[PDB]
Amino acid sequence: QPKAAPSVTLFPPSSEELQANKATLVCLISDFYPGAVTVAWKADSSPVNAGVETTKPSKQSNNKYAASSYLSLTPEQWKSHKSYSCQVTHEGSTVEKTVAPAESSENLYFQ
Repeated sequence: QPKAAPSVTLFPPSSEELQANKATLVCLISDFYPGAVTVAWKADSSPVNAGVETTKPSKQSNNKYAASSYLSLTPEQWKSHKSYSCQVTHEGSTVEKTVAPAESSENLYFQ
C-alpha cells in the first residue's frame, strides 16, 4: 500500500439546494492513500476549514481508495468567486484546483 496521489475536482451547487438558498461544493478524490487524507477548502480570499462533511472512502478496481468532501456554505458565498478550490493533503503534499462551472445551468432563483 504505497503512496497514492489523490484527485481534485470542483463542482457547482445543486439546483435543488440552490433554489432553497443553499450551495454544497463537491470534491472528487480517487487513487489516494487508504482513507488517509486532510479535508480542506479555499475560498476567494478567505480560506475554509470547518463546516465540511467527509464520507468514508471505498476500495476501487485497482485497490485504490476513493473519497469525497462536501462544503456546507451559502450560495452567495461561492457565487462571490469565479471558482472554488479543494485542498487535498497526501504524503505531506497539498494541491488545489480552479475551474469555473457552466453558467447556463439553473442557479438560486425565486421559487
